[PDB]
Amino acid sequence: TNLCPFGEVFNATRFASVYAWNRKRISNCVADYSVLYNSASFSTFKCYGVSPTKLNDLCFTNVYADSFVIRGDEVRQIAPGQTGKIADYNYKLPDDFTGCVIAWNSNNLDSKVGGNYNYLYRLFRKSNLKPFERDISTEIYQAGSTPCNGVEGFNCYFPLQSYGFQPTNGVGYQPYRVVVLSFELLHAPATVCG
Amino acid sequence: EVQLVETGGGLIQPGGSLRLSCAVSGFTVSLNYMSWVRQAPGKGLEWVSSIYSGGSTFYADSVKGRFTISRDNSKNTLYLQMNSLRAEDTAVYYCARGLGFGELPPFDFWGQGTLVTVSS
Repeated sequence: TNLCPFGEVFNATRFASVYAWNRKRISNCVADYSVLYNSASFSTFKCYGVSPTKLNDLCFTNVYADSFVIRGDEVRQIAPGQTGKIADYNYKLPDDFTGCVIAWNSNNLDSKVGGNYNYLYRLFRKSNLKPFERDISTEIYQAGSTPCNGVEGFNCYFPLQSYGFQPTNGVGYQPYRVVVLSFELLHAPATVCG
Repeated sequence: EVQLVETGGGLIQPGGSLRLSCAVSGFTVSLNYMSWVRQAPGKGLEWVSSIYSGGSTFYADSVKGRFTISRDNSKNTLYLQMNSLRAEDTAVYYCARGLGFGELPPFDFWGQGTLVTVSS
């Protein structure tokens, strides 16, 4: 009884870029995790911390929904203690990650003809991002000694680049809409289970 | 201008070790995208390893673990401490800077080349 709908995230119309990922704070409602487990419409389903089947008997305080789309070959880079391009420059996971990440192929609704320019991913940064960090920045990157702000050329690099997603792409170069659920535990009581 | 220094060729044996160096001008080794590539007779422009600007490193299949990547921030130069090699490492290794990505990252620069002589 008294369900709250979660279809505005998994069945959402449109996502955002990886460096502009959204967060959806969820509390004081009812989860239906067995349905999304038995959906069997996702190519990747790794649920860290707990067993994916018998997790339904335990519920936590808060769940934050994070949504982004990546290429089909960096799907292994979303993991605790894992390096890579987007792992170290777009989305960093904590080492003691107990969350739950879901990924599936999404070329047939987002990869139109000629590629889509609506998604941007960060290339250059001084160091690796901290775990659970967002960078909402359009700053041109400085890759040398001369200042790089309002100027282009050598070492004045734009850190954000688009994605080329043609319908004739191979299995390793397809847009995968990736959603991850972060589980929170604190002195506040658990709220979301049923 | 960007200059490149490839030195470290010499009489080497498999299982042993030596040291390799790459020197650059303009940008800095600890902040740009560098990638190691090699050329051998009977072999193409074979990618070796790469270092990321955030501190992470990545190698190929046959060179991971044995080799290590090294760099000095203030010296603006890069190092390859070749350790515990094999006989099949006879090649010419080139230092380069990867711009983007692909099968190999696009290198706007090529090293001057040093030929590894694994011979006893």
